[PDB]
Amino acid sequence: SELLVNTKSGKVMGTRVPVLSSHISAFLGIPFAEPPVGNMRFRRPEPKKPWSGVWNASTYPNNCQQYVDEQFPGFSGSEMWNPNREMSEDCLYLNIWVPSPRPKSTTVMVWIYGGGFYSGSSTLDVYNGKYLAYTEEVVLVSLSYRVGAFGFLALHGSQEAPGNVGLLDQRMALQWVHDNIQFFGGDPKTVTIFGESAGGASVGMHILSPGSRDLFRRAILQSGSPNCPWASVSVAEGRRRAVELGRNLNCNLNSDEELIHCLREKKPQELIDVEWNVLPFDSIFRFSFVPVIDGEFFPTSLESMLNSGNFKKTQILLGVNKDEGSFFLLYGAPGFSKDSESKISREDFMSGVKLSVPHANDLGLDAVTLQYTDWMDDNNGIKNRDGLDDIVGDHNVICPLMHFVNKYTKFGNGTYLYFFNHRASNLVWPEWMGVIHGYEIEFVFGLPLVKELNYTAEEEALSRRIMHYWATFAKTGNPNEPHSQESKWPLFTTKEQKFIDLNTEPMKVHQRLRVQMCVFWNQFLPKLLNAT
Amino acid sequence: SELLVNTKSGKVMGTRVPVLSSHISAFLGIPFAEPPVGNMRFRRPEPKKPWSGVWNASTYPNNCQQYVDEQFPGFSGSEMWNPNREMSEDCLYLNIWVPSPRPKSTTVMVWIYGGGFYSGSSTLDVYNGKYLAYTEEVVLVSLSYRVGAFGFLALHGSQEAPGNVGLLDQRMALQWVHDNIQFFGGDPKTVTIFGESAGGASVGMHILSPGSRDLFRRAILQSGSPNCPWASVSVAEGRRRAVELGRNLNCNLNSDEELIHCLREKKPQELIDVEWNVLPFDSIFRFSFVPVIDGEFFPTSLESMLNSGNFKKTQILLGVNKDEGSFFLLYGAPGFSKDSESKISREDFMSGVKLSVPHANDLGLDAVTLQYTDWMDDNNGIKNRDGLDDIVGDHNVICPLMHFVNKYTKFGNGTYLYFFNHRASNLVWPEWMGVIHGYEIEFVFGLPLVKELNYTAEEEALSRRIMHYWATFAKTGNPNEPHSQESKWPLFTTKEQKFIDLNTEPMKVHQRLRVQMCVFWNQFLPKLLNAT
Ligand SMILES: COc1cc(CNC(=O)CCCCCCNc2c3c(nc4cc(Cl)ccc24)C[C@H]2C=C(C)C[C@@H]3C2)ccc1O
Ligand SMILES: COc1cc(CNC(=O)CCCCCCNc2c3c(nc4cc(Cl)ccc24)C[C@H]2C=C(C)C[C@@H]3C2)ccc1O
Repeated sequence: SELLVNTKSGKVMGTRVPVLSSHISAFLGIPFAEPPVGNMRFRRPEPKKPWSGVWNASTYPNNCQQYVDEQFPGFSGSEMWNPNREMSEDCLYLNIWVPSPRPKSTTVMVWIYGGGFYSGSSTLDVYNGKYLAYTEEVVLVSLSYRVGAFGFLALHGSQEAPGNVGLLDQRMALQWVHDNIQFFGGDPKTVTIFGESAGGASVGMHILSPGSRDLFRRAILQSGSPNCPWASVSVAEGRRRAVELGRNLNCNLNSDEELIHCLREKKPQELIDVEWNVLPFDSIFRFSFVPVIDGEFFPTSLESMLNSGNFKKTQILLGVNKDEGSFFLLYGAPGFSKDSESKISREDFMSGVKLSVPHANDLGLDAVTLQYTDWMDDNNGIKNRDGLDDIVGDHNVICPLMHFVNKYTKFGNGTYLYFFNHRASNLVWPEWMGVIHGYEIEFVFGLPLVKELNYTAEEEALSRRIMHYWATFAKTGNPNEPHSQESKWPLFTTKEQKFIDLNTEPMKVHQRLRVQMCVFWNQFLPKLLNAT
Repeated sequence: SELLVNTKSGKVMGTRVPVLSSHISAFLGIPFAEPPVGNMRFRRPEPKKPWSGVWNASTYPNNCQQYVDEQFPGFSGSEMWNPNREMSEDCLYLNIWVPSPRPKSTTVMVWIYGGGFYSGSSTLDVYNGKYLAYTEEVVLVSLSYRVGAFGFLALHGSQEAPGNVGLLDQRMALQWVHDNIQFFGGDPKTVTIFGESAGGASVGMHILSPGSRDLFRRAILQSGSPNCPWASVSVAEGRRRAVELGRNLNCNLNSDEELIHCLREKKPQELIDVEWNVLPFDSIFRFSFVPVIDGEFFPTSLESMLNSGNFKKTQILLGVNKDEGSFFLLYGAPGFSKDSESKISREDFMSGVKLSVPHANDLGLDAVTLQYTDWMDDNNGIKNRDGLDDIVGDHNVICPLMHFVNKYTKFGNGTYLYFFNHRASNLVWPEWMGVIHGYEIEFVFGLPLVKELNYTAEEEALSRRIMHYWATFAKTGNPNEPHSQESKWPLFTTKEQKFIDLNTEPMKVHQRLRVQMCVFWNQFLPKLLNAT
């Protein structure tokens, strides 16, 4: 009845789940695409053919095939991001949480997981949608999409491995929401897509792509934007990395058809095992198989589309965390450790900036170094560590996003910008990592509202504020409730460039988020590298 | 008797001058060279031929031919720098102040005036040597040398206008001191040369030049150093500017001999009137006729001599003023005024950096701008004004001197570094100009001891401390009197890089004078300009 829904593709049976003191409806693992397996590996997705009978949607689906982190086995701080279900190429499913009783036609939010386009799962604990759907009375969807070579191997000109098929996976789930969410009590005219990291970049890519714009109303971008340096490659570089993946696996490289035929014969773990080997440089915050600027999903270069206003004009809400860089330094740069303060020598600092800006020449590396070194105190291990942290986060997340913010606001219909700088009281990662890449998500999804997770009362109130900002923005295009007496999150404007902090303290309005370093990263350094 | 002195060139009769409550002997206007007139214009100096009878040395000599500032007619702040005697090409004379009674063989200090190599006189009120000679019981000499085209027209390969002849004028006065100062009670084995601005660059150039090294014992450099970007040119640029001087005056330009012959026919003021026209760029802190890197007075490039230790190894004392740049901005940059606070617009700020770094490409101008602009507050007219002030002083005086200081200290026998930042109580220049280029000289020469000049008691104390540091350094190679109870000015070392402030407060020791900006000016910007 409430749990039995007839969709355009067939019937689905959800399940009644507890949430806090109440209950909500959950429809877990609904298929939206044909399994992209066998001869369909690397191909564009195809709509799921209708089924007879009742699809049992009481259970999370498989996760897509991906690299699995084993750096800290058993450590909750890293395991919380690993697949918590069996991995399978049969992984194109979505999950829906619907308030009980079913609303008539309420706001829809569609979550797009991040993970550098090489990892991510819709089924992670931290993406459990019941708290946001319950508390804010929205219909919450989480989609999935192929990652790694399965989603983004790009042999442009081939229609068997064209590239971007993971983005087309996301679009197909959006098309499914457009076509079916009304049967779950959602309004298909009021859909907000939101995501973090590669999911935030993805959200911005759908803003850019003509083939995506009519499938959602407005957008939220968390710690990611479509113009980030790690988020796309040229057709030439995607082709180089695909050929190099074949070479690592002794594939016939004579032609696209032969290379593709060889790669379709490999077991999924065989591709994953060599995935990192195709990167052109020793680097951090760089991923092998990512969206390709192809002329079809993206009509022209991202910058030209941004300059001409060739993108969906709507309202956006977006922001960054204080220490986006620490996670990537922990995993890939010398001198960093989970169990120490990680004071960074001068030698390791220099090694770090080379890894963080792998595409720079020697003059470029000197410019970065000078911009972030205190030459009154250059042997300070704390300042060297924090300076590397700022380099990674500024270059890869904050300044690309601020470039997007400024370009979008010229043509958009409303921008709201945040800076999340709260370090959770129960964080299991050490102090030096600060406010980590990914660790705003738990507040967005209302995990502080769960008593046994041991957040403070102030953190529950912060999560509730953030959920209400997100859902109110999704409903109306404005995170603020009218006639309310709390402080108002102001519009970001071209002239005043205002943003807010998100933390447990009363709201402060600031202007020009990290403007000094982002002039360096968005204007001077690109000019220097283009001139040298 | 006391006033009658027989020198190797002939007898001189000095004069008894009052000084504070006492008297000392002055020998004013002694010739040390043949008049460099007629066919000797642009030529190396020749020793003064011996004369019969008594040279009346009771009167200041003429000043050399030079551009005369008429920007603020009658204003004491600018006219204190103008020739206070008749100008003449017959100007190669020196002045001596001798304690009374005549010492047996005491320390000698020789003053070399600055003025951009285009102006300067030994006879200015602020260079009056009687206060320092009386108070510190030294024999004080001030020399003269040809400036502008008359001293530094350079047509390399010609022996008629070889270049650097003003530096040879200085050398010949030093040779005269070496041969004759014993007859005035001075010890030719304890001669300190000191100078400000171009005089300070000159001092450093005598340290470098083999033909100068044996004519003095140690050296003091004030707000100038031999490697300053304004202090020398290549033989090719020197030749180009000499040929452009001829073109401005309708000279035959077919050979050195005809060009030189044409220029020797001109009245002195005809050369002066077109002097500034030969500069390659619109600029500030750039001067037309300066030393040439010639392979003779300087064996190789100044940077290679500094790197190899090819210079005199002795003790040096040197330093800079807090606002070296303001005088040059007042006279040559848009938005600056003697009679206003000179808040600088963004447009005028950008005009100023182009004038301040005239040799930079657009990439280099962007680099300077970013290094000195607060992009949270870029329309702040005070920050824009002070930033341009810092650019001029850092680029032209402070960071060249710090490069010299660090290179020299690797090989020398003792370095003492100061930062003069006292703004005089009776300054006639506006407050935005701060601590001006040239305005430590009056403290070095003891003017605050003259009650009529209306300095404070603390400024008299400051002048007495500085005169004692300078003379004790001249005497011993160390500004400090060991066994005394005063705060000790420490050696500058390669590792610790210590320096003191000079002002009316108790002594503060600091380290790494303006190290952050000087890394930009001495390492990064030249590498950027060399790549592009
Ligand atoms: C070849 O280069 C390297 C490759 C690797 C392989 N390992 C990795 O890239 C990182 C391990 C896989 C992802 C770890 C779990 N994912 C996390 C994620 C996030 N934040 C994390 C924060 C911390 Cl402190 C720890 C893990 C986070 C936030 C989101 C973004 C990403 C990219 C993955 C995932 C979701 C390690 C070192 C290297 O030098
Ligand atoms: C080619 O560019 C320009 C050229 C000129 C030509 N005029 C000048 O450069 C100024 C002419 C000399 C007038 C000042 C010389 N005296 C000063 C001197 C010093 N400090 C001064 C400080 C102030 Cl506030 C005022 C004068 C000072 C310190 C010493 C150093 C110099 C260069 C000359 C003299 C001694 C004017 C505007 C321009 O844009």
